[PDB]
Amino acid sequence: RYDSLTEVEVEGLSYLYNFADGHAYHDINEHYVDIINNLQRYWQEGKDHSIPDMEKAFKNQFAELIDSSTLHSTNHFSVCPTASNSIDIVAAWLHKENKRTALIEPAFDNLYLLLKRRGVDISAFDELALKNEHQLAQIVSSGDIDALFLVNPNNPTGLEMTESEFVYLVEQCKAHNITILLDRTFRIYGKTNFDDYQILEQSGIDYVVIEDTGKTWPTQDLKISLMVYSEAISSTMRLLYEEIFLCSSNFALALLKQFVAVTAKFGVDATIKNEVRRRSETINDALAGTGLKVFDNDEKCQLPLCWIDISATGYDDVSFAARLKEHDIAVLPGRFFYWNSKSQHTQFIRVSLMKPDAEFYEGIGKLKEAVTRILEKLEHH
Amino acid sequence: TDRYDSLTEVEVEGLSYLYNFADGHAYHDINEHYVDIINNLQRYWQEGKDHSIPDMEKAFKNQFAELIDSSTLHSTNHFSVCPTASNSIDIVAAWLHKENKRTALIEPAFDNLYLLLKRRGVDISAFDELALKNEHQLAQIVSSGDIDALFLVNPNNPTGLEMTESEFVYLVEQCKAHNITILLDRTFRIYGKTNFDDYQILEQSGIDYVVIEDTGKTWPTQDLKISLMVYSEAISSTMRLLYEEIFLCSSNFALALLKQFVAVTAKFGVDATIKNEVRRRSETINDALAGTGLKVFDNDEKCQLPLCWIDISATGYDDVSFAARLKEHDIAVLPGRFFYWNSKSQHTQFIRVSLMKPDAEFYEGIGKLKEAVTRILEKLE
Ligand SMILES: CC1=C(O)/C(=C\N=C(/CCCNC(=N)N)C(=O)O)C(COP(=O)(O)O)=CN1
Ligand SMILES: CC1=C(O)/C(=C\N=C(/CCCNC(=N)N)C(=O)O)C(COP(=O)(O)O)=CN1
Repeated sequence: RYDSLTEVEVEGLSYLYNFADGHAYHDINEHYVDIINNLQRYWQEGKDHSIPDMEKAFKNQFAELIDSSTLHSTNHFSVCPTASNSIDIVAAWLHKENKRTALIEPAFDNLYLLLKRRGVDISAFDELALKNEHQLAQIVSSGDIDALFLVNPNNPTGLEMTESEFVYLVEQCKAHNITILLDRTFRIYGKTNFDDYQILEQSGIDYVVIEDTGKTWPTQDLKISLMVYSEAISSTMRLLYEEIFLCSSNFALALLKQFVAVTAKFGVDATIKNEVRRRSETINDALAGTGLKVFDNDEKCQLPLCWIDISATGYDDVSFAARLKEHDIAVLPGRFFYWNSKSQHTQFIRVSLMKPDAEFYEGIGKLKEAVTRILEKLEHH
Repeated sequence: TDRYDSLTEVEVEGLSYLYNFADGHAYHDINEHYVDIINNLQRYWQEGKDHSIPDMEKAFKNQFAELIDSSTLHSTNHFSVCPTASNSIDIVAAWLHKENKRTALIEPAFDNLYLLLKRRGVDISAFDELALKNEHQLAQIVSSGDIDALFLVNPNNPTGLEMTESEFVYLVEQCKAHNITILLDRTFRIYGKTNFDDYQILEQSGIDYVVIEDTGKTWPTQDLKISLMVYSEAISSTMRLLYEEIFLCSSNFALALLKQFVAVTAKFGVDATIKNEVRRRSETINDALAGTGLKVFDNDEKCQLPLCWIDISATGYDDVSFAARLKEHDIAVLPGRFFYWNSKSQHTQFIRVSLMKPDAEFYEGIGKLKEAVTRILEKLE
């Protein structure tokens, strides 16, 4: 039995065709090439500027990309080397302030593990409550919770809140003095475009927002996670941050600031979303007619991953992933995302898209052949 | 608030001052031995792409084992790789709490070691750094039955206290005899004067241990760092579980870049690449403070850390007040009381001045520091 999704992902790192973890590792495209050709420029940029100036410069470049004037305005933020570090500091804050916390389900499981490790009193809430107004109202009205930890858009389902859904969420939390923790790790893949920072700040609620470069720009896990919070909790949030970190890397900030700038210059679609679409189509076309059904609906966004229903095969997720491993292919069994109800959700695997290009395409062809060979060996049984 | 609550808070404030001698992160200029690395950053970007994460983890660990000439470290696969040394300490603290280990922490110590253990809920007691050099005092500590784990820093920051081989062997013998777990922070290892194989001694003894390494105080890579966390076989499963709650991995680019810095240091020697410049800077600040009434902390048993620990008793000023006066002259130093994390009020007579700052800022700032010190003292008379 696996302890966690990360245990599976670590094992996957040793496989020929690794589709387990969702960290961005695709090849540098035509537009980002110039950045690698000029690494020395960003090394020099880091040397020539103060740590506070580089922090603000990256934050503001990101605010320009997502067109949030509210984020551009605020100085209440810190810079972590990883998004999991931002999540963990938030969990330390929730425990310190004694906030009973409802955590979205499904979720990448280390969100639950970090909250649990920090001593947070955790309960589950269905991601679909973000799209059902009175299901959400009952959750926040119960007097059972003081905070709501969500992921938007959500991993692995691509569930994404509309502007009106997000406004309703903030209004309900405001009326019940509920703190919102908002994990925006997959923001750039979303289909929506509204200023969620503006809605949060104008409401007056306490909140933390977590951003991440690591699922989006392929920088070999040299990452930046912005952790942004309301004025009223900034002193304590910053104190907890400083127990761990003095700062992140000025080199990493200068480098990632340019990745963000290039994405702004050529747009999201040409630099990120079109590639995700093409790789999505590759898997869909490969699995057509096999009985494996890619999860899809009208409302979801396209994450850098595919959520696949394998129920037609008669295997559960852990079983099927074990067979694929004998063919040098590593996938993520899906049950762990349903961290409060794993055994009711054993029919899915997750396959990540943003892998090294040659490995990815060769690997999907091997995956199609392995599925074929696995199912035909099952006809002989 | 009006006062300082942590060394990191003072260091953050110091980031905005013209002459910042506060934090101890390596920020000196790239010397002639390292310039070829920066001139060819693309080579290490490419190397990170060309190797799997586990194989680059091992390649860095092995290159470091070569530099420190430890066949034991070279042999072991029980280790994880963190982006910062603070992350490694935090995971160790989480392990101490999970395993219900009453922990004696060295005093003095850089204060976030104390803060992290306290934040994780560890049951903390202080022990005098001088116990490491007095056999009877250490034996009383481990045989009391009041502790289960001993957290030490060797060589110690800010005093430069360093264990001899026979002193280290005695420590391990005594902890073994009382089943005390050793947590060994070797952040400043490369500055020590000794050369023995501590990994061999720990492995041979059979005790439970974690060793923490760091590049950040030694090689100037703009806080793009690597921290090896190496541990005994018997605790490897649980240590790796806690690591994997927070990290999948660190950066392969970071590992490739830092591996070269290590390799070059091993090729040309730690004196030519590191220690010689440290000597020049220590002599520089020693000559500047001579005859001021400020007493540089010194003895014939310490090693030379990249920092200067200074008794300001003769000023009549306490450390925070004196640091406040220097700030008025655009000079940031570290008040020493927070290093005595269990007894701050009894140790207010020291400041710490870091040495490995950008070259022109350092030598110019020592001149400004001498002038500010002279002017502040003349006004008292
Ligand atoms: C919604 C969300 C995630 O899905 C997520 C991570 N997802 C992963 C790999 C996690 C690897 N394991 C770990 N970080 N302990 C995935 O494969 O989708 C993180 C943290 O990102 P970092 O791993 O710290 O860079 C934050 N929010
Ligand atoms: C013995 C030791 C230290 O002295 C130390 C840090 N010393 C510092 C700056 C710490 C800045 N603040 C922080 N990490 N929250 C000094 O100025 O000496 C660390 C952690 O290293 P990192 O800061 O995480 O890179 C581990 N072991």
